[PDB]
Amino acid sequence: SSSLPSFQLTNTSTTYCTSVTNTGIYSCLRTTIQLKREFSFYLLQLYIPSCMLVIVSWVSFWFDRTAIPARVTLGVTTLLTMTAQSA
Amino acid sequence: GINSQLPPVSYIKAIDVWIGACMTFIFCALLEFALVNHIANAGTTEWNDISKRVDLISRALFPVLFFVFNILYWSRFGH
Ligand SMILES: CC[C@H](C)[C@H]1O[C@]2(CC[C@@H]1C)C[C@@H]1C[C@@H](C/C=C(\C)[C@@H](O[C@H]3C[C@H](OC)[C@@H](O[C@H]4C[C@H](OC)[C@@H](O)[C@H](C)O4)[C@H](C)O3)[C@@H](C)/C=C/C=C3\CO[C@@H]4[C@H](O)C(C)=C[C@@H](C(=O)O1)[C@]34O)O2
Ligand SMILES: *[C@@H]1O[C@H](CO)[C@@H](O)[C@H](O)[C@H]1NC(C)=O
Ligand SMILES: CCCCCCCCCCC
Ligand SMILES: CCCCCCCC
Repeated sequence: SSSLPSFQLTNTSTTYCTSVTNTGIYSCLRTTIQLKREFSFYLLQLYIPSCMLVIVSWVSFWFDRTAIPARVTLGVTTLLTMTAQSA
Repeated sequence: GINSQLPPVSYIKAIDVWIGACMTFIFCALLEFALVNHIANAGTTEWNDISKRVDLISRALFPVLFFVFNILYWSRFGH
């Protein structure tokens, strides 16, 4: 588990997968591991920065309606950035 | 850029604290602009000179606070 940083090995199982083929019936074992994806990374690298990005688009609601260049620069920038992050 | 050469982990790295902090200082800068500009166009001169005051304080508060941050940061992780 210490050499597996990105995931968490939550559960394991031991089963059989004996199958019937065209050349005959072959005995088969199957071990299964269950991998749970670590969330801390996606919290910090996706969700947090996107909320922070969406929140910035709001601070333009507090600029006078006359200074629209400021509003556009905010809305457009955050939007473009949002794209990049997604890519 | 930095975060791409790293494997997703389950803990908060000292690098994250430092990126996130600087991020805040710049975010609060924007907030400051909005605050200043909003209470500036207010009719009364009561708010207008308050607007001026906010800048004066920021011009010093920001650097001082960022310096304080650096000191705390480096003593905590440069150890
Ligand atoms: C706070 C989010 C809002 C949107 C603010 O964002 C900004 C400014 C604007 C908003 C006010 C910008 C943002 C940073 C935050 C400030 C955050 C910090 C200084 C640190 O984190 C805080 C909060 C964090 O809990 C959310 C908390 O951890 C606790 C609770 C958690 O569980 C809820 C738990 O998991 C954990 C174990 O213990 C922590 C101790 O302390 C710092 C760690 C954040 C770093 C953030 C980033 C580093 O690189 C990321 C990315 O590469 C990028 C491009 C953007 C960055 C960002 O998004 O920058 C980034 O995501 O402020
Ligand atoms: C792990 O545990 C849960 C509960 O027993 C079970 O539903 C799941 O199928 C298991 N996963 C594996 C791969 O064994
Ligand atoms: C009375 C206000 C004085 C403000 C000084 C600001 C200096 C900022 C330097 C940042 C490197
Ligand atoms: C660790 C976050 C520090 C943010 C300071 C913001 C001061 C304007």
